Amino acid sequence: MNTFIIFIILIPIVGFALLAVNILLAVYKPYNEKLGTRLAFNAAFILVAILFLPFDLEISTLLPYVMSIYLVSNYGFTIVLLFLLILIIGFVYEINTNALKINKHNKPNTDSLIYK
Amino acid sequence: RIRAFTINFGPQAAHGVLRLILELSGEEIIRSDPHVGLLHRGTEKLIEYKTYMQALPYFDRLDYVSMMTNEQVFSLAVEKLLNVEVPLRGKYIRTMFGEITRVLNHLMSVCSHAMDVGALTPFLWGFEEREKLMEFYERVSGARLHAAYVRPGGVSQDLPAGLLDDIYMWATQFGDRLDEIEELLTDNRIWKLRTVNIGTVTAQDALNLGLSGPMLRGSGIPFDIRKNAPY
Amino acid sequence: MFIGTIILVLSFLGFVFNRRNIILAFICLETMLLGINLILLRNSVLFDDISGSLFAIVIIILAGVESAIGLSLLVSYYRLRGVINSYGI
Amino acid sequence: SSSLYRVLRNAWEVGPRSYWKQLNSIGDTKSGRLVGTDIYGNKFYETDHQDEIHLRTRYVEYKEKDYD
Amino acid sequence: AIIATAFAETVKFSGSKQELQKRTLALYRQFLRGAPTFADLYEVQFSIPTIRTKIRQEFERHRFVDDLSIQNVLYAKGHMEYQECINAWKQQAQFLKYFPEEDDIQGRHQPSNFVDKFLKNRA
Amino acid sequence: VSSSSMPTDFPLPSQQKPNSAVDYTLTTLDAVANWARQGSFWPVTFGLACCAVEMMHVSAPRYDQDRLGIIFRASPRQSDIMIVAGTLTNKMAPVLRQVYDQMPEPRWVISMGSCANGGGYYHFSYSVVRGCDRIVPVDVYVPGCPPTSEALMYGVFQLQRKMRNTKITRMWYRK
Amino acid sequence: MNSFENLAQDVNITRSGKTLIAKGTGGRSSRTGYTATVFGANGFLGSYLTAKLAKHGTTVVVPYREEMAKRHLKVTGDLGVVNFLEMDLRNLESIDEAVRHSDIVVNLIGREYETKNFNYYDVHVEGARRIAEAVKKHNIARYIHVSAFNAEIDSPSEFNHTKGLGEQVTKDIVPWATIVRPAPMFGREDKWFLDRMAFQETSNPVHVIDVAAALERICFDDSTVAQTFELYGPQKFTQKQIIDMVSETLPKALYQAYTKATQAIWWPTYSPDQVERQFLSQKIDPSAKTFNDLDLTPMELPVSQLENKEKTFVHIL
Amino acid sequence: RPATWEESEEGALSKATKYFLLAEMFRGLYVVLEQFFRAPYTIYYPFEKGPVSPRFR
Amino acid sequence: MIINIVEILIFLVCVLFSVAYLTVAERKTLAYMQRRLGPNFVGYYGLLQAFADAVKLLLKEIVLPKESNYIILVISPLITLITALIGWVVIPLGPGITLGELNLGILFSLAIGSLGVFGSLLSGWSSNSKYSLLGSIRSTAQLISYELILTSIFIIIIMFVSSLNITTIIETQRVVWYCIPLLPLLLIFFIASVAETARPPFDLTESYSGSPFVFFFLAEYSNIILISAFNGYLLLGGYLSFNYSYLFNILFNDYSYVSFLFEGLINSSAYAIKLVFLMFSFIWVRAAFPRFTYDNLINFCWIILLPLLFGIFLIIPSTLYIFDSFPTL
Amino acid sequence: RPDAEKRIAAVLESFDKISNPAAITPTASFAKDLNLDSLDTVEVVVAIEEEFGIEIPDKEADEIKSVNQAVEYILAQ
Amino acid sequence: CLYEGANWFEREAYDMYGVFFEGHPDLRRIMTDYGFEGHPLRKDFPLTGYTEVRWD
Amino acid sequence: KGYSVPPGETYTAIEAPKGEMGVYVVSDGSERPYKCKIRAPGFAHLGAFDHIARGHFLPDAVAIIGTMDLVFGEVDR
Ligand SMILES: CCCCCCCCCCCCCCCCCC(=O)OC[C@H](COP(=O)(O)OCCN)OC(=O)CCCCCCCCCCCCCCCCC
Ligand SMILES: NC(=O)C1=CN([C@@H]2O[C@H](COP(=O)(O)OP(=O)(O)OC[C@H]3O[C@@H](n4cnc5c(N)ncnc54)[C@H](OP(=O)(O)O)[C@@H]3O)[C@@H](O)[C@H]2O)C=CC1
Ligand code: SF4
Repeated sequence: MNTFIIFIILIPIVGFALLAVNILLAVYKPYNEKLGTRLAFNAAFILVAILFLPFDLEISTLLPYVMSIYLVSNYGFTIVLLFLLILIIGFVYEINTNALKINKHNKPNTDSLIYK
Repeated sequence: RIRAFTINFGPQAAHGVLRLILELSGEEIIRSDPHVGLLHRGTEKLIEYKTYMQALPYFDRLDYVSMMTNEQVFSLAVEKLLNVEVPLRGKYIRTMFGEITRVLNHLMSVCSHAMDVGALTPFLWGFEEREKLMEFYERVSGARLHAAYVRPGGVSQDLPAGLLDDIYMWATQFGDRLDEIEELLTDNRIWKLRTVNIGTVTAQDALNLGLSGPMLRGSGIPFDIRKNAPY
Repeated sequence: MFIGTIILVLSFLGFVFNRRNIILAFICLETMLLGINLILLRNSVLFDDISGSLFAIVIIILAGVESAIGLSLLVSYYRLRGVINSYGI
Repeated sequence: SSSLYRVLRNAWEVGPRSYWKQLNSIGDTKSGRLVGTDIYGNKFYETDHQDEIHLRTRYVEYKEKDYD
Repeated sequence: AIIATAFAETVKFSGSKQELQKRTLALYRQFLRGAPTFADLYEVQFSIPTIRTKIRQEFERHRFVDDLSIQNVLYAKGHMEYQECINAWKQQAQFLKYFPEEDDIQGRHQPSNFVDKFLKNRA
Repeated sequence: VSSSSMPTDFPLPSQQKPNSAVDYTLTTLDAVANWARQGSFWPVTFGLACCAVEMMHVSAPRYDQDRLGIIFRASPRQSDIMIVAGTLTNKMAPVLRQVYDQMPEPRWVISMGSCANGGGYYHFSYSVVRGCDRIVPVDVYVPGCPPTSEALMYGVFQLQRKMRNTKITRMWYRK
Repeated sequence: MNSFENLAQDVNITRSGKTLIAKGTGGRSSRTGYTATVFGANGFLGSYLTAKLAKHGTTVVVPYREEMAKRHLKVTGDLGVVNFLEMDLRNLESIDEAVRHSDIVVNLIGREYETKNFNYYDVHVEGARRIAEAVKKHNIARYIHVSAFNAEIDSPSEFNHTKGLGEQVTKDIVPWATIVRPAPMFGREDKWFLDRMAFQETSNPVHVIDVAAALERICFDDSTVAQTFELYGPQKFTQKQIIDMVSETLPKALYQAYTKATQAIWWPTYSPDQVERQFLSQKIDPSAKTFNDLDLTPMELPVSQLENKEKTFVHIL
Repeated sequence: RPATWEESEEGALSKATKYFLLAEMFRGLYVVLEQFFRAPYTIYYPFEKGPVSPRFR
Repeated sequence: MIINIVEILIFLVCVLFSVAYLTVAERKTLAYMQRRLGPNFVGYYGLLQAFADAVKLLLKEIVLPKESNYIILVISPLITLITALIGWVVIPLGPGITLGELNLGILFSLAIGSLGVFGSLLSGWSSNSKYSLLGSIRSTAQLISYELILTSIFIIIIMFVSSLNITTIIETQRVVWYCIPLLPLLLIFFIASVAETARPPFDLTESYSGSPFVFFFLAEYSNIILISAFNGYLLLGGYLSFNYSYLFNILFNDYSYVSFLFEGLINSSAYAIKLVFLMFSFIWVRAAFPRFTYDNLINFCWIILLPLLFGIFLIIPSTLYIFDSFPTL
Repeated sequence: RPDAEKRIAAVLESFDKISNPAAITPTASFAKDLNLDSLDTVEVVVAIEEEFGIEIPDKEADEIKSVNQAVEYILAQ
Repeated sequence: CLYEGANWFEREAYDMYGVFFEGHPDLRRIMTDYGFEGHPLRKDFPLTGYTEVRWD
Repeated sequence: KGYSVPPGETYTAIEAPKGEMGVYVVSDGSERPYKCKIRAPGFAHLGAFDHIARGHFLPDAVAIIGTMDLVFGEVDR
């Protein structure tokens, strides 16, 4: 009965109304010419969304700390410092390995012109 | 076997009527194949059944953003065959209208390149300078886009009465209208990163491919015709 | 306790009798972890303490990390075989 | 110009009757001189005002609501 | 353009009649292997043995040609045609150039005799 | 039923003026829908040569098109209309048809240029379609070999006038 | 090169007295000489009919109702061949004016459902009255009138009743009308057929390009005057049979109550006299002339190795 | 020969302030901000026509 | 119960009008940046043009392709419409003026903003073509990659307040805004906000008809004003302009409904002027810049911005530590 | 194998210029036994091998002249 | 063999004239219709050609 | 009729802003050219596309079209 839930139920009423208005209102009239295996992908594509999740789980692990920041003063501060640095080391692993690059397969072919 | 995925840059950033079959491995282009002929009309067969004066508009039809240069190359070929010499004023006037044609061409292509990369204000500023120049075309010839002005004997007709005082008034302000377009692209770091090691051609295979003009002079070779073999 | 028990049991039996594909097995694993969460957080509310909430916030993170690990494991399964069978691995 | 002062003083010079018809005809506000009219009936105007761009000095006010 | 297209062949001219016969039979095999992908690719009305009888008929047009150079130019045109058809570059409207006979009956009154050729003066 | 009740005199839709309250209602609703179809006006362009630059002068800041409501949705799935602005060769006539096929049903097309209606300069050529009249059913013809940005805009105004009297809702009233 | 296949000859005289010399070879840029008026050329039959008619250069006069649809028939003919002119069936001068210069004329005006302005009695027997009045008035050779199958007056079906009434009317007025009864009609994106779906009635479906071909083959020989033709496909079909062919290619009172509810809309709802026509089936006149009169026969309605080749390709680069 | 990093007149602090504070990006931003405050070129077509020379066709 | 439904349809009419006029505003200022007029064809000065476009696109033919889930393809517009609009509750137009005053408002605003990824990714599975998939892959990869640093900037800001309530943050910002100390964070948050909508500075995948188009269209600009609202409350002052106590002690004498009316006018005028300057800067950065390759984008987020953000994670609690300044609940 | 031989026969009767389908012996050579063309050599070979889903290199294909060589070949899979 | 920029040129000389270039990777037609029979730039080929296109 | 050109052949090249643009015209001696050929710069630029665009990403296949500046009146005629 608050003004919070009329919103939750009323935004769909907005949408249901408008796509009704078009489906009820516009021409359908389709045909064949109007209508209409698998590819390979590089490793960094799947890598960005797989390694996305362990950083996201860290960001919501900071979320209990920054609400409790006064109560654990000088002590939970250092525990969080150690937590953050332990994960910064895995991040410097990740950017030292050049993991998230897609790198181009053709060079200028650097190898020189020798003879005989 | 790295199997390649095939798409086209079909006709519908392709600048229109181009088809471009690319074969990809993820992100990379391992093979390219431009298909061409969707604009081909047989102008070269049609020139053979027209006289030279009637064959003159076939040339500003092709490369339709740089018209006076296309007229000029055919008129210079027929001049060389005819063994005649154009008067002095007729030379200077075709130097001048071959250079505002050069301004119009570089304007259109630099701003069209900036649009398909993603900068869209230079498109419109350059097209306003193109309106300022297409009026000079309509004063000089009759029509704005296709002018049959440069003819194999010379020039179609004389300038209108007060145009020389007008191209000056245009140039005085175009000098700064160009620096303005230069500022949001030349040292834009996004425009830089998008084109720094893209499209590199070595100077030795720029000759083997038969490349010329801004692509041959992009590679370090000092060659252009209006200095080397002047006319 | 009812909702967590039945999501865990139905999730378990949907995992066990999965013969149709592999990702039903992953999502039945995750819904099992959800049911364990439900049971524990109800017990934390009923006992008036945070310690079930502590184990629940830790097992949220462990469920996420296991999903990341195991889906990279599926990608490496798929590297050499460009197909995933319907009957299973 | 793109000013509000220009549309302001032109709306005051042309008057509200003529302002509503010029707003229902064009987007701009223009103050002309009535050089003459058409055999079809089309009033023409020339503007001498200082803050005008090239190719804005002359214009037509039509007669019909579908104009060509 | 140093890399070439997939179903390419470096155009090469044979000094022997029999090695060109070898290449011609290999080409016939390529065409008839590719008849089902032509039927799927161009969304055709009919079924695959009509593509196969047209390939055989387009080869029995040119069977009694003697001169080796004319058979070389014929083989090169045929391989270009195969490369266009297999790569899905030709469209259905030009794939069905080969079948003017099959799409429809063009109407009545087919002139056969001199007189029904004469009544419409060959139209 | 053996008695015919059809009137011996009833006006054609070009000659009929509204009289009843239902007629004024459908005329107002028709005016509203037509106003949306005009004030938003989205030009898919199939122009393949020179007239395309002359179209890009309708995007220029001297003769603006967005002040008319025109924008190039460069996909036929959302464009109201097509502009054949350039030649039509025999290699591209099914491609032009396939682009015309995909657009949604309230669709028009204007033919920009003289190469786009009746072949043009390239009329007697082996690889050319003698106007897109053979391929697509075209409503307005803009002539000019570079048909002046002036004239292309005028053809757009002529098409919007054709949109005035489309009568989508009066037609359902069997005028 | 091209050739006039619809014509027996070059020089054709019509029965009204007009001399017609056809010009050139066949095809788009030449002319046969006939002027034809196809009523309802917007229609599903009439599009194919004047596509086949304007293919050879017959001047086709089409009277249209709406102008937004008619645009798709401008493509079919040469520049100057198809001539659009507006028509209501009420204003009788539009009817006698569209047929004024025709030397052949075709009607196809027939509507599935009654609406606010037209029942079946004014579209089928009175519009045909007015068109045959005009052809009576104007001395037009070769009036062709298209009807439905099952077109008799003792029928309970108001559609079938008033279509038999319509041919009664056009035999009443013009004695020299050819009258043509086609079967159910299958074609591309037809209104109540293949796209409507993709039962113990039996009726023949005929392809519409061959009823249009057969109609035009009627149109030009005058062996065909004052004869009525029935145009039925090769083999007799059940509806459950047809739809299960379609299936592997890819109470009555409240059903009528449901169609009552759904007609009051702008989209083409099902007519109530249409379930009525479903129980009726194809009983054809034996004293008529079918497809083999005019020389055509109609078209009839009817894992382990790629895994191991996958084992040699590359999937992750 | 192209200059190394050590033979450059700019300090690392000076050079990377321009790096992290987007200097010439802001310069090119301010260009079009200047252009917001100037007069457009648009003429209103059926009410105002553009150029004519008598030679026009 | 008359009170809250009249309040919510007042809020709905305001925000769903203002997302429509944002479209008319972007066309006009993009035009004047490019030295041409915007639309003046459809209103007295060009207005109700978004109404003209919506009136016409609700008349447009919907095409459901051969390739497609039909149900998935038309309710991915609605799930992106609904969660692009649900986040409009928690923003305050004044102290305690939201459609729901819940004590965990940032957790809600952060959970709804993660629900907005699906209608990209899910609608790639609509019309299953091999290029209709990996473009959606690049889209969703960029989307998640930049909502990471979005969430990070949020949690950096909550280190100063230690409360997930939103109007508590704005009342906390009365002493100073949070952009004035943390101005690099305003730059980082602006560019992450531009990426999170996939605006055409940071667009790659651009480079239907009818209802699935207008739902995506409305969701795009509702996301524009919603992330602008997030910037307005946690980084700039939310509804805060100046003190305005002395002006009131001049004007008024006691609490009346006109005084609360005047105070609400001042507060939401400050909030709206922040939001309007922010939307102008979105269109202004759209006008001036080319776009990105996917590799420039991923290199930008994961290799440049995120290590700097780790440095910010270390530096800001440490200065809250050096001076004994920890925020209390 | 034995009704594999029946299958190879089974599609080799599915042609013409065959004036007795009972004349296909297990060493039937396509040219002299069956009166086949230069072209029907590689026609009916390609028809043999799409019956299985095998594919042939071409000196595996131009060598085949007879039914015995086909059913001696056929165990490449 | 010598010039990598030559082949497109050779290929155009193939389609307009029918002249062959032995030892050429991907000699086929360019800037003509795919099913086009004929070589256009040739004195026996007429100006307007042999065929035309319409929508059936 | 036109003027008559003396019999001969010429290749004349100037510098268009796209690059070197030439015309090779063969004069019969008649008043019609016996042969004309346009050497367009963009023809050689688009023929060179495969040589350069190997190993670039898909977005950088678009910035390289805008440096060879293909207007396509040049490339096909
Ligand atoms: C010494 C200084 C202080 C020291 C402390 C350390 C940092 C504190 C300050 C932090 C603030 C950081 C702001 C964001 C940093 C951006 C850094 C950057 O330039 O990215 C570089 C990156 C590519 O890097 P690279 O390949 O090396 O090439 C660079 C060319 N030299 O380039 C890219 O990938 C793309 C660059 C994108 C830039 C954003 C483009 C669009 C957004 C424009 C927003 C403009 C906002 C203006 C709004 C005005 C409102 C009134
Ligand atoms: N199952 C079938 O399809 C069968 C059809 N037939 C008959 O063939 C004829 C055409 O059939 P079909 O082509 O399939 O369907 P149609 O959609 O073509 O039938 C209606 C046609 O006639 C026009 N029409 C209807 N009423 C009027 C009217 N009052 N005034 C002017 N024009 C009108 C229509 O105009 P508009 O285009 O604007 O809508 C349309 O062109 C009909 O007579 C039908 O009874 C024969 C047996 C079965
Ligand atoms: S109509 Fe004229 S300007 Fe336009 S493309 Fe054709 S010839 Fe070129």
